[PDB]
Amino acid sequence: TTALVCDNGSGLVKAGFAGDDAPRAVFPSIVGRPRHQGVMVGMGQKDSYVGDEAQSKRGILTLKYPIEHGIITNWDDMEKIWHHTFYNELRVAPEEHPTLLTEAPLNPKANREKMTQIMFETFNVPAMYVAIQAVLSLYASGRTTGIVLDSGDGVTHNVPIYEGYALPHAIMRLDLAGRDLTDYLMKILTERGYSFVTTAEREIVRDIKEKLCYVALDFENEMATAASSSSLEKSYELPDGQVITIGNERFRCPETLFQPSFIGMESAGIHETTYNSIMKCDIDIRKDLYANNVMSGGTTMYPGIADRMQKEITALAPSTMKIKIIAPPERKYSVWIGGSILASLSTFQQMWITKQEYDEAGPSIVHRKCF
Amino acid sequence: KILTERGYSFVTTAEREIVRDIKEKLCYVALDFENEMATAASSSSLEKSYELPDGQVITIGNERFRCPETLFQPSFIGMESAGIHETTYNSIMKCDIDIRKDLYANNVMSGGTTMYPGIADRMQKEITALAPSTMKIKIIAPPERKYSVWIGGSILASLSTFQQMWITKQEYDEAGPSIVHRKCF
Amino acid sequence: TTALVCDNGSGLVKAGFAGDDAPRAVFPSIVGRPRHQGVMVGMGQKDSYVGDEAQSKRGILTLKYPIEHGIITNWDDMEKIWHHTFYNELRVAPEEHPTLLTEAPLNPKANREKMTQIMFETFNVPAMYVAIQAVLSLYASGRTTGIVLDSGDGVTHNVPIYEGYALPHAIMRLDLAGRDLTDYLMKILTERGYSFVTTAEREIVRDIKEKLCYVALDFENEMATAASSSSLEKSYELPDGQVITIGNERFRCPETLFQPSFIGMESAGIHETTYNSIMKCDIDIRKDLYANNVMSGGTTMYPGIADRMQKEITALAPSTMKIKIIAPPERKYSVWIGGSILASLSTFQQMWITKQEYDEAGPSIVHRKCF
Amino acid sequence: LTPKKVYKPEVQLRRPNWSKFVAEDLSQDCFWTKVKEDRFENNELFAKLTLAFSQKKKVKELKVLDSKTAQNLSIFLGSFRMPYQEIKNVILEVNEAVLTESMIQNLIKQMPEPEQLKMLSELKEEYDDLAESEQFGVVMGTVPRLRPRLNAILFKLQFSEQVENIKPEIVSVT
Amino acid sequence: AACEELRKSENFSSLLELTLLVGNYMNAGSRNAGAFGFNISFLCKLRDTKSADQKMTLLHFLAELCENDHPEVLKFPDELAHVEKASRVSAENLQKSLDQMKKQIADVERDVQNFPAATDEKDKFVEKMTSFVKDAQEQYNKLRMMHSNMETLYKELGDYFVFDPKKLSVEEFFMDLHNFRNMFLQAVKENQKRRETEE
Ligand SMILES: Nc1ncnc2c1ncn2[C@@H]1O[C@H](COP(=O)(O)OP(=O)(O)O)[C@@H](O)[C@H]1O
Ligand SMILES: Nc1ncnc2c1ncn2[C@@H]1O[C@H](COP(=O)(O)OP(=O)(O)O)[C@@H](O)[C@H]1O
Ligand SMILES: [Mg+2]
Ligand SMILES: [Mg+2]
Repeated sequence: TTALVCDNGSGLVKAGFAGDDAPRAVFPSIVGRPRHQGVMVGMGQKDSYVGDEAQSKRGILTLKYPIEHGIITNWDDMEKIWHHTFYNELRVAPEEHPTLLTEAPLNPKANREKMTQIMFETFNVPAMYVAIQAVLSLYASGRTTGIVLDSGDGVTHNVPIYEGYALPHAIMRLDLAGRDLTDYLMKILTERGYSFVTTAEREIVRDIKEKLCYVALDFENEMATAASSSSLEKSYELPDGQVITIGNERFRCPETLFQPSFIGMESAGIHETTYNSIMKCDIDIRKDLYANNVMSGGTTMYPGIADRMQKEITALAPSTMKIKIIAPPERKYSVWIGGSILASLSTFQQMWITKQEYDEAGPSIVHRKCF
Repeated sequence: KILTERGYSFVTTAEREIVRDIKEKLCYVALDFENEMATAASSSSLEKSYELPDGQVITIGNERFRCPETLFQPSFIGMESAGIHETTYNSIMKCDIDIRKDLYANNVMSGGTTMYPGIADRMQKEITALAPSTMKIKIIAPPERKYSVWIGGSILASLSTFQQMWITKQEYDEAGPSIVHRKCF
Repeated sequence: TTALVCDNGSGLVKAGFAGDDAPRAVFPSIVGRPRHQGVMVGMGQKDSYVGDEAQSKRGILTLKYPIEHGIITNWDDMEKIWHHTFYNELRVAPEEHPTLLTEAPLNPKANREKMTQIMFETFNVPAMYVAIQAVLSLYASGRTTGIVLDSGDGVTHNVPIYEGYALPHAIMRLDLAGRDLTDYLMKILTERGYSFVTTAEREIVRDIKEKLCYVALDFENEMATAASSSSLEKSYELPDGQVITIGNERFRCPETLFQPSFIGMESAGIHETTYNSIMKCDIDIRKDLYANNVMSGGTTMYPGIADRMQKEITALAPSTMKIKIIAPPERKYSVWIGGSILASLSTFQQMWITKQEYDEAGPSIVHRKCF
Repeated sequence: LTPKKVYKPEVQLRRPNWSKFVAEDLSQDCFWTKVKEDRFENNELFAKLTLAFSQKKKVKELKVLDSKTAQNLSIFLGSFRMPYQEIKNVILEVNEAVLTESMIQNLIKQMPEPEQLKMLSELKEEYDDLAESEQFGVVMGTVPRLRPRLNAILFKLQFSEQVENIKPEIVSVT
Repeated sequence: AACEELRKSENFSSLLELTLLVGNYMNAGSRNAGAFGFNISFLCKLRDTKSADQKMTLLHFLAELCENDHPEVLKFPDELAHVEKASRVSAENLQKSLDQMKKQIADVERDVQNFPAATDEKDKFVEKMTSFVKDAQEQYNKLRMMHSNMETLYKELGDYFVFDPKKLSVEEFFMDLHNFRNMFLQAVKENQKRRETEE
């Protein structure tokens, strides 16, 4: 039987089959509800719109994210996301197809418990697995050793692996990713005059961030360049036809990833997080983590981030070590591609959490069987 | 008020039907008000004649397009409100920002007061001047728009799904004459 | 040299000297223009009337508000407001008196640019400063810590401050205040047969809202009581002599402050805004913020709002917290009173933005110097 | 072609910073090759271009109090703006309508030492010449035995708030 | 229509010589000393060049100089008529739409030829759809000849203005020239107001 990989990220659900190269169904994880009064009777008036339909009719909908910082808050909304991504996107029956899910490290355990219980009682499977995203990213990079910075839409985590042995005391989680960048861009877009308050306008500011934003190599020189001349300014067309023009806010929005104190967080940026995750490891393997800095996630999809990361780690590391940022062009879907490796591996077939094991051991086998 | 400029007096309620017939038959909406006023002031080409039921003949000039200009300019009759094109633009701009591209393509006009044969091009010019230039300004003005509201009632009363939304005698006798607020819009 | 405090609110300009308890010149910010054909020659027929004169002759005037939601749109009309509030009300020369101004948080920066430019070029003061209204309200309360909900005619903002240290990532702005309540009362007065469409009638509906309206402690029990018996109904005399009588619209008008979905806004009420601004803060200051809910602004001048605010915050907070809504009786002018504090402090004298610093650095020092 | 006139003004002038076009980028039939702007040259124009486009007394003598005590008192006195003997009377009368928790808690926190308050009480004859923070310490220094009296003032003003907190908790359990 | 309208040039000659002579004296000793020319879209920023007393601008000083010395340069912005109606872009995807039109008509014309005989009297496919392809190929060749006339007139203006088809953003070219028209009318009216105030 062919398997399913369903990366339930905070922003974008990426679901599809096993053995494929690209994910079949990429759609954002929002649940929309109508907030006005319907006057036309009938017309297929649904009480809820899930996914890209909620992207389409978004001017009359309140959009709720079921996932915040890797932790599923609303569980009926997550059931609606899973029902949509099984029955509408893929059009599959989960009773005859295995499923691998991805999970951030340092997650609360009851999230995994309710994920296992919904996947075994509501959408009950022959088998399923819950894995760590950084192991799948290092699978898709094609190497055995390396440190992975995975930054989705809620969770930025650094996990180092040497020779297939992960070090659990060096795992570093930071709750700063693209949704906080979207909220900070909504905060700083009001400086120029453009106001975005609703949940519908969050998608517009997210589209502005996806199309126009980039990581600056030097923040002070780019701020002096944007203050001096209007060469870095770019224009964008809104859905109502109005045209906006933004300047330094193209690079101030991803600069929260290297300076969290803009949004009031005490913790350091991603480069010192990666450097402290390197320095928490044992002393022999650090050189083998210095040359294999694998990036993944959509938030590392800016076209300035690899050279900035190389500059900051080269500033932090000793000078006699080679810093090599592994940045593949397909790093956005890469965790899914790692699942398409790991579902296809012949040695993984004994590592399924079967239904008989769940019915024997309760919902307690998921802690001792997984990581 | 303005037909007393040329020597024709209409003060009774019987005469309001005659002035309403003059407004229904001869009046039209100018595309540009200043150019049409200069054209009517220059040459006697826009002047038309109407026959009163006693047998007298009246002749009117610029009053064919000064009477429906008050819809696009309420300050003729002393009102602080803006015109119908700016009211339509403000009702579009009060909506959410995602849906406006549909609404600029779907201006729907109804009622007999939009039955003048110059109103759609003037409305398109005013909304096209107000909207940004990347928007397709479409105005749907069917020729049967005088009774179309009634036709929409004949749409709604013949619907199979409208059979559950009636306010019956028993619900009226239960809740008094106050259930029509909670049941309807 | 005696300083000046000029709170340019959205609805009412409050200007006066420093060192004084009560504001000297409180007048609404409207610019009137005649819309009818003047037939009597001579007689001093001005083309514009500013302030209380525009209130006096309002039957033959179109009244324009130059400020909408804290953002000054018409700037020549705002120059007429400032020329009237300096030369006619206060009767002062602006070039020999410093003038602090107030500003809503999360304002567009070009408003501050043009405000600084007109305050340094047209009415060329020796020095000025632009501050935040909620810090002035926490000055006038007498305390140091606390969260301030300032609700004027355009802007309702929540700002938390602990020990003189604000948290700018928890400042929450909502564009729902007394002009939206006046327009909602103009919408719901048409149910009883009374029509109010012009801008002259908006002053009458605003006066009805100021005299008769109040905040219900519970909305549903008050609605059932007003639906049952006509005991809550009150009468009011129009200037033409007609007597109106209103029932539940006394408490349906400020209930939009606790339920914004009456006017089609997606965001939550002011109590949920205060609770989310408290929960956005750090944890160890939160017990100090629950006990110091300071309210200011005229929109918090209803005679039911402190008990409703205490009930809603105590419903939202955990039960072992002492909720204390600080509602002084002089909270309508209290922001100005805080300006009378801050202009009179001895340590504030080094914090003026001078004329020479403006001429050195352009109109760009107001972002770097102010908060 | 010829190069342009390299002017050397005496005074450095404010300028617009455009992106210029050099003579390498000029074409044969461009506008800038046919520019004859030296007919517009005038020394009065350059003269007009050169001409156009070129009490408080706040120190305070602090005889007894230090710098930090005098600063934080006058901040709170500017925050409160009552006359000093009126503050003395409301403390002595215990006027519970006027008195609050945050008024009293700011008073205790910014209160000076009793040795400083006794030293301010020894110089009551020079009351008008003292600072505004030092004027408040004279009037607060009019009551002696500072730390026993102020704690008795503290408990009495807290007693009404303590009774209004403790008593509805007991009734809710009962 | 706009390619047929665009046949005229020059107009602005006199103010650009006056601005460059004044501006080279201001930029002397800087990077921009001895500039042979400057951008026409930079003319909005003449108002940003303020004086020492910040009462008149360089836009106000050039308007006051033209009011005193040469009272014929001030009739320039009334000549600018089609400057406001020159701010748009419509190119590129017309070729991709017509190639999609040519592909889809040939897909229809292939399947009309490959259809079998009509077995029912209600099957009115064959009569009307052959008339559709006769209508569509007539309408596409009207579009293809007009697009070739569009491409020839665009190539004729390429020889006329001696430019290769790369230069675009003409909407930012003429918005600044239209804004300079409104700024110069404001500066003349402010200088006439300042002269009437001093009287
Ligand atoms: N090309 C891009 N440039 C910048 N940011 C991007 C780009 N593509 C995606 N993003 C950001 O990354 C996020 C998607 O990353 P992903 O790992 O797919 O999130 P999730 O899996 O949690 O939905 C989006 O929220 C978006 O804000
Ligand atoms: N007694 C009252 N009850 C309710 N609302 C009031 C009352 N008095 C004034 N208001 C409202 O307060 C507004 C004035 O607030 P203002 O002091 O101008 O705040 P800001 O300066 O922040 O705009 C008016 O628009 C009015 O609607
Ligand atoms: Mg992910
Ligand atoms: Mg205010």
